[PDB]
Amino acid sequence: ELKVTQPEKSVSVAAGDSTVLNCTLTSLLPVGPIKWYRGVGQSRLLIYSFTGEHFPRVTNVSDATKRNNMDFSIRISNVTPEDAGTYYCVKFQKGPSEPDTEIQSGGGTEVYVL
Repeated sequence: ELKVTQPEKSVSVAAGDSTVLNCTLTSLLPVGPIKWYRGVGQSRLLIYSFTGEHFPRVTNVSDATKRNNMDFSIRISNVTPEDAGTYYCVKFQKGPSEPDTEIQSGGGTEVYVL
């Protein structure tokens, strides 16, 4: 079962402090990007992309850098008031052609800047 897990909570951070937003997956299949968004709607802002392999042209290449291969956490350094909002870690399938197709999402983590 593919699930994307983010902590269910609110982190409150002073402007200028940093925070890490956690996201883990139960599977790396099917292949495709994990992208982070802030906010709501079709114009949700893209924040960070774990793009990964050039699939399906390549099907056998993976990231060899992680402490844990199911982790997709991001660090927001020196948070600003503009960074307040709910962040979503979203899993896509990289199909034959673009755009990528969303298939799963975490439930969101709120950042409140004090």
